[PDB]
Amino acid sequence: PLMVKILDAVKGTPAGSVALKVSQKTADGGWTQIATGVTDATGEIHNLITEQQFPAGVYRVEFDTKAYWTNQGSTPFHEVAEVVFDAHPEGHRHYTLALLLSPFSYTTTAVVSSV
Amino acid sequence: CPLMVKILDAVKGTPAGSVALKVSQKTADGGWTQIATGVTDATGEIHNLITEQQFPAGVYRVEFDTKAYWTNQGSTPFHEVAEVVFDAHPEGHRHYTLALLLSPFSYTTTAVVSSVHE
Amino acid sequence: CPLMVKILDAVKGTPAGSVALKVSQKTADGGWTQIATGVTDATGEIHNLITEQQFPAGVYRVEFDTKAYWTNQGSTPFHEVAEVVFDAHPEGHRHYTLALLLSPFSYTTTAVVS
Amino acid sequence: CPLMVKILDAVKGTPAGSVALKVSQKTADGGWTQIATGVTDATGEIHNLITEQQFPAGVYRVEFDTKAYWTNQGSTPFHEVAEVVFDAHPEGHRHYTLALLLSPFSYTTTAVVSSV
Repeated sequence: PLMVKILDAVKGTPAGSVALKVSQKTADGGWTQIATGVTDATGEIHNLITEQQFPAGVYRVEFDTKAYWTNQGSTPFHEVAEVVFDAHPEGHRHYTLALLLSPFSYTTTAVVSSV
Repeated sequence: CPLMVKILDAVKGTPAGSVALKVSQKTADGGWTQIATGVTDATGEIHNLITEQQFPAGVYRVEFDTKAYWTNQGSTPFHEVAEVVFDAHPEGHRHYTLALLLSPFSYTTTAVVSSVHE
Repeated sequence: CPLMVKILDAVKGTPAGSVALKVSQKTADGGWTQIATGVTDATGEIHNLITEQQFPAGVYRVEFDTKAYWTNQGSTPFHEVAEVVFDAHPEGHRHYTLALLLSPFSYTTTAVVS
Repeated sequence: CPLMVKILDAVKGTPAGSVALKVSQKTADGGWTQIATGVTDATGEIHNLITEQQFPAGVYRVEFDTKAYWTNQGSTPFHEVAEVVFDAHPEGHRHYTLALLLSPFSYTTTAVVSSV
């Protein structure tokens, strides 16, 4: 239900080996970690979480973009890239977090399916 | 397919369906010749736009009718068209995906030339 | 003005006015301390957000309340908030401009460091 | 000034200096006529590109030589050129700023319309 697609805007290829963590907002406004992972060579993470593990609520996906740029030989601006959103996964609704990376800029977009 | 597109609507958070586009190749005299037309499906893609034979190295222009798209959505668009002009290097089984992120007053054109990082 | 913002609305093609934001600084023990808050003017900027005195080297977080912006515009947005997190080296009259381009289901954050 | 540009380099985190551009206006037969050329300064801008008299309503094309820009940076660009094509409506003292965010394999073109 949650997918990601990370692209490297310098190389024109997906951003491989990007570390990320998924957190779910708690009642008191805190966070609980539900999953971690690293993108494969296609800039994706398969079976990141499951349907039951992804109920309605506010989620935060943290992408370790600083490490990605360091490993590519660039010095980036951002310490991390965070994507924070309300999820309503009732039925079919799947979420794709697309992320386009440059050393001093990123674009975060979402593709949300209907039912 | 050597040339794919992926168009997204940043207002709705869905792929941009029914976006018309045309692909042209720059000729020897400096002009443009149209080699394909198409319209995106509901996934924001166009399958089998052109074949390998139709896509030798050269300069290509892909023109997307974004103005009509936004007009149909009931919005007010800025651009008359979105144009993506590039020198194609298909050698070494290199395939192109033209990603386009649309907002009425903005678009982002990105190219993906490998399915994997390196 | 060593920390500036420029917020644009990609739907309307105008700066995004009245966007609430807050600036925090990372502290010794890893938490965050809020050092300023503001609301963008009609030009999508906030003048005199912080002073050089308030902006020593360190990690900073600028949180933009984009959800409220879209709700007010009549749009149903994706993000709860837009967060920009970065290490700052202002120690030298070094200017930071955080440019933010907003759409209901997308934003672009870029930095111009002078 | 009715037509301004602002170009940023998303790799370096600075404005993109020395970017060559050409402004053309669409003619009645669907052709183009060149009305101005220029190169961005260190702030990624071009002052006094055209006058209000030279900018009536109509379709304009601004062509940015991004390929040369990236080639000169020692990078490998995707795009052969960046073109921004739009119908200008400057009536009621509306001015345009063409913002352009450049990366070797991606760019973002946005417009800011202001009553200045």
